[PDB]
Amino acid sequence: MRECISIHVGQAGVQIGNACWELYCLEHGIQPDGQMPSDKTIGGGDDSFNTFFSETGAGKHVPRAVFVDLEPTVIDEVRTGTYRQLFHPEQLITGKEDAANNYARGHYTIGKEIIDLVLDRIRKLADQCTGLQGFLVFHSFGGGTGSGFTSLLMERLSVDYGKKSKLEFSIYPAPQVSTAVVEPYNSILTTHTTLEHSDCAFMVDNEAIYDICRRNLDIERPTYTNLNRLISQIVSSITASLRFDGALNVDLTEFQTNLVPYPRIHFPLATYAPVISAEKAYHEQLSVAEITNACFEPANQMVKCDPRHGKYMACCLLYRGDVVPKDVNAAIATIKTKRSIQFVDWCPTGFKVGINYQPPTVVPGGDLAKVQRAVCMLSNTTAIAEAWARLDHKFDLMYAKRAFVHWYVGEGMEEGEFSEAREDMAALEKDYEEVGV
Amino acid sequence: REIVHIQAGQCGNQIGAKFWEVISDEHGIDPTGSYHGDSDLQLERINVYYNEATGNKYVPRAILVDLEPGTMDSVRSGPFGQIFRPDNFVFGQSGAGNNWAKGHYTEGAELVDSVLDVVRKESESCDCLQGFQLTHSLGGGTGSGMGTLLISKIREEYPDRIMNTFSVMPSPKVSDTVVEPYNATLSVHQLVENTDETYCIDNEALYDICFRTLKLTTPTYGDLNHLVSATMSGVTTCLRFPGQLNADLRKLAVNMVPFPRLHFFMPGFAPLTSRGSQQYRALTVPELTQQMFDSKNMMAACDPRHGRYLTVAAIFRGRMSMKEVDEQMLNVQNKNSSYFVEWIPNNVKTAVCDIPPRGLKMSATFIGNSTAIQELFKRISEQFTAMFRRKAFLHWYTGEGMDEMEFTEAESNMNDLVSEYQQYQDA
Amino acid sequence: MEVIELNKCTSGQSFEVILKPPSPSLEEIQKKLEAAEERRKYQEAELLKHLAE
Amino acid sequence: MYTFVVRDENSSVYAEVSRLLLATGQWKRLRKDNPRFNLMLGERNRLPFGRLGHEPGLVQLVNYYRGADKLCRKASLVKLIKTSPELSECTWFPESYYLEKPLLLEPGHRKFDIRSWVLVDHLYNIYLYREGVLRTSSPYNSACHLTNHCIQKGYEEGNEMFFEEFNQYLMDALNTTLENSILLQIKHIIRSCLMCIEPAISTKHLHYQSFQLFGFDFMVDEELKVWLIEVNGAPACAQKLYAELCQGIVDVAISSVFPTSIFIKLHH
Ligand SMILES: Nc1nc2c(ncn2[C@@H]2O[C@H](COP(=O)(O)OP(=O)(O)OP(=O)(O)O)[C@@H](O)[C@H]2O)c(=O)[nH]1
Ligand SMILES: Nc1ncnc2c1ncn2[C@@H]1O[C@H](COP(=O)(O)OP(=O)(O)CP(=O)(O)O)[C@@H](O)[C@H]1O
Ligand SMILES: Nc1nc2c(ncn2[C@@H]2O[C@H](COP(=O)(O)OP(=O)(O)O)[C@@H](O)[C@H]2O)c(=O)[nH]1
Ligand SMILES: COc1ccc(N(C)c2nc(Cl)nc3sccc23)cc1
Ligand SMILES: [Ca+2]
Ligand SMILES: [Mg+2]
Ligand SMILES: [Mg+2]
Repeated sequence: MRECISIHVGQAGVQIGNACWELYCLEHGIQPDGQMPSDKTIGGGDDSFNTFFSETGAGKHVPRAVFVDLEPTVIDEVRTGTYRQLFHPEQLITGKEDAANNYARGHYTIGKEIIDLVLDRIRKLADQCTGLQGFLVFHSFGGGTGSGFTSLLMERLSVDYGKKSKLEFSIYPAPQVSTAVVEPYNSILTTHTTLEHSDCAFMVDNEAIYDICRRNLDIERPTYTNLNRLISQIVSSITASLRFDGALNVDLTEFQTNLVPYPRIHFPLATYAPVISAEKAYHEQLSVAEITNACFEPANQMVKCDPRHGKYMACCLLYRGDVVPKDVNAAIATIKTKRSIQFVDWCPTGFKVGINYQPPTVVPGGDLAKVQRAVCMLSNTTAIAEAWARLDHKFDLMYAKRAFVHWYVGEGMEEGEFSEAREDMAALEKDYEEVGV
Repeated sequence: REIVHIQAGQCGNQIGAKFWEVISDEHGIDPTGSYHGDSDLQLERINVYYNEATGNKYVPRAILVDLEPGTMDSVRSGPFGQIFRPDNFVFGQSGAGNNWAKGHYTEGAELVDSVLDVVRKESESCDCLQGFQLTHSLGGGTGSGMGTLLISKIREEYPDRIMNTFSVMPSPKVSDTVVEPYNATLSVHQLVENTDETYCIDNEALYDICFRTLKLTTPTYGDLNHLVSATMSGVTTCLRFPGQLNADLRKLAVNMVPFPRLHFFMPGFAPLTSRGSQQYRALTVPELTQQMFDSKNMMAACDPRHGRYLTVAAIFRGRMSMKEVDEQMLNVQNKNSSYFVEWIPNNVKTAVCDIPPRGLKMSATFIGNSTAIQELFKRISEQFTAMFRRKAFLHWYTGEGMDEMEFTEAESNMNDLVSEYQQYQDA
Repeated sequence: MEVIELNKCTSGQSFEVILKPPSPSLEEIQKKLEAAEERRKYQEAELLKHLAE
Repeated sequence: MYTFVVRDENSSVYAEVSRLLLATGQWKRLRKDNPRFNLMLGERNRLPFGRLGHEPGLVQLVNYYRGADKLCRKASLVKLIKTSPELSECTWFPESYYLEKPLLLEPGHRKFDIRSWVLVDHLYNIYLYREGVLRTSSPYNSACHLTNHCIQKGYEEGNEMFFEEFNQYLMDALNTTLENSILLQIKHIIRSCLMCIEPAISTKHLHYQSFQLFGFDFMVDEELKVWLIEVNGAPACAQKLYAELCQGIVDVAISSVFPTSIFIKLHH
């Protein structure tokens, strides 16, 4: 058993971190006080869930997590919330002045004042690990903290934990729910500076999560709570192999191996099915074939894009619930005839499959119906580069006039870091194009 | 994140007092500082504007300033006049005679340090000061001349805090003296350099609204200040209340100001109402949206169709469909896309708060950074040169030590501001 | 269509299906983080010196 | 009022379509780069499909099907026909990697090809415009071979025989009709080509929607037997038919999304 430390940065990362840890406790039978009646090894153990929870001598299961924000408002809700007793106070780190939606303020001015404190609180968790696997980092592209402090932290983690894997859960910016006009600036800046320090990054476009909540959950105007419960179901699908017994994606290195054959193209697309409203009184339960087919419909992807016009380098299917291999292969055979699934020539045309018999857990009172079977598909398709195209365009419109650059330069950043970050993104879009035509 | 409020001169103190009356009522503080409120949205962020005292008394973080005692006396006699901390009354005795030079260079200099001592005491007891908010007119002497002197010194001592102003622009239709264009031009030159955001509250626009829309045949400063306080309450909503967008002065500056000097905002409000007469049909969200963008609802007397919106911030107050608010705001931009610069994607952002202002079931407040604001500054530039070309009324200013050259720089800086706004109207 | 690598356990099983085969240092960080703080300090020194004028 | 932007200023077809849209008083043209459009008449190459359908509050539509280039480029088409099982390795495509006895109009002993305009709407209806055109060649000789309008550079005005005269000819000369002897084959060929790529290019569950106008070029042989030569993805019309076809493109493809018939619906 090797441990994983989760790091949640800024408002998005913290609030999404709370959703995930609430769900993790429900799936593992850990109550809000941290007690786990099913752990018969009191005070310790090298069970799978210990990848994410340490145990106290008093039988408490404590997340291997640190929450970090440059302002106290959001993490204060964790300090007073239903799962407050779960986290040691040292894991909840707060500043006084947030980043003001400004990457440069999070990375340079305010970031440099708190980085050393965060890395020591992190060192405190690493030191309780018998073998540290690496980190799961949750954050927005758009916030000043989520983008600016995260990239500063990712650089230091590479220095202080060179041999250790770093994975990302990144909230891509959408206007329906955005907070700032400069989110395109912060996205490119944080992507450029972080790209080399991240082994695998699961992007979630708030536009996709938002429409799924409107279309499938009948939520007229989804809030952050609606989005985060749906997002945390998906993150739980992605991390279930690290917390449960199995043979697929059992450590962080397997995520690179299985999903990222080429280092810079390391943003797998996540597609999730089925999403069913708790309000539907009568629901006809979906077969393996129906939920698997739904993994190829763009309306269920965490990022809207068209994989038919891209190429696959890797593809995994993560099922939870009443699923057996025969139905999956049957489902795949018929889906393969009817769909445009092109793999790059230097990769086998295949699907790595993982099945967990525990059907998805749903938050009591949430919007998600309990279902008999569900699947999360992780595919590395060049089609996701459409999201980079969208973002780089928005960046280009503002940067051509240098609109708002003075707020970044005023914090100590240099104008040339903008164009330098933009050039990296130009190289990235070019990489996806070579790999996909 | 504490805000420090400063109100200077006659206009500054009068609209300052109204602002504190109106938001106190919104937060459930009575004139004696006691909270008698219903909701807990009212106290969540109450420390942004109020200080805590024994007996759970809430005291405004406000400093009252004037070179003239008379108006501060009237404030102390006003409804909420006893809520202000008495040591925060800072006043002289000679007045400024509607003279920017007396406020900025001679009379105001005598008093400015005492004011800075009070500012310092308030700052030294803040967890994290966001910055400052000043209410003042630009057409008199104290708010205009001493107000801008205060801004210059506050910036020197707090160079990393946000400076925000509510600046009442002079109009010949509501005019105390002929030298208002002189005082306003000298001040605009200061504001361009030393504030991060200023709301252009135009007495011409407030007059036209009272006369044409509200049908008030002879508008008073009371009728003007009703509009100003509705605007001031609206635009600060996202600073005072918890919501999906928890805003502060720096986040407002960052998202509204693409280039440092272009930080002069057109405020808008709907529904427009006159004091005392309440109307009983609430507006529909489509009505709020259309009226709030209508030129007849702007407080800065500029036709928005004569320019482009760089950025827009809107806030809807009351119980209503956020879906309908989103669709209606999306509708106005898609139907009028030519009036929003294409080079700032998604430059319109909307917030919603459940508490409505007193007397309204639903309101919409509008904050525009439009290149049409240049019309305001040209108007003032024309009035200035009409007198300045004959050096008329200058002796009032040379008498205090000022040189003509200073007037030339200020006028030329304001003409530069106009050119810069014209630069982006076409891009 | 070939199935491979099948692993079963009491929690689930995993496996593979092939349809068709193929065909900076801590000091460098300290340097730039401090270069930025000097540009900030410099620009603030121009502000205060201009305000001193 | 709906809004549209124009990004290919060399399309005769959509120049006339812009003209028609404005004159309804219900469409306003935005600037090329304004993104707040309902409709994009897009550029012919590198059209930015990845930036469509992410405009909240806007239903977006575009006059091209991403992926239809496979049909519409010489070497892609042969690749598509040979490899797709729906079009076997197929009785109506000339072997690929000359048609030595074409049908020849009399008088003139001339050679020709038939262009058919086909409009595929966002719902993937296939609409064959009823007006075709033959391109004549002012005398065919083994050992006036390429019927291209420009190459031939005058029988029938501009070297174009429309379907009424051509049908009259088939009755007089050959004792048959344009419908029975050729058009069944053409409707079959069009239907097969577009049903083949429908899963690759359809926009039925997509965040943006597409329609597109195609030009199918056919060659009739001496047995009254039809062959597919080329599929053109950015075709132009004949001056006589511009008005009707462009008006049809608005009724079927544009007003249908943003609110007797000159098209034949090819049911599939
Ligand atoms: N899915 C999801 N996205 C969120 C959530 N909270 C914030 N975001 C996104 O994050 C973006 C802004 O970044 P934030 O994380 O909120 O800002 P921050 O990380 O706290 O950094 P600061 O600028 O200092 O506040 C917005 O565009 C939101 O779309 C959340 O709870 N769930
Ligand atoms: N296999 C074949 N047998 C007989 N004639 C043929 C033929 N292939 C082509 N042709 C004739 O020769 C011409 C060669 O021109 P080509 O087909 O390259 O033009 P095009 O169809 O690209 C022009 P446009 O795009 O304007 O329609 C054809 O238009 C047709 O008249
Ligand atoms: N809207 C409004 N404007 C005012 C009020 N009082 C003064 N003004 C304006 O302010 C200008 C006079 O400046 P004033 O503030 O009275 O001089 P000061 O005492 O030195 O600050 C005039 O042009 C008025 O239009 C008021 O109560 N409301
Ligand atoms: C151009 O995009 C913008 C404009 C403004 C903001 N912010 C920070 C606001 N701040 C305050 Cl105090 N009130 C309001 S009301 C709507 C926004 C808003 C955010 C993005
Ligand atoms: Ca154990
Ligand atoms: Mg935050
Ligand atoms: Mg006066």
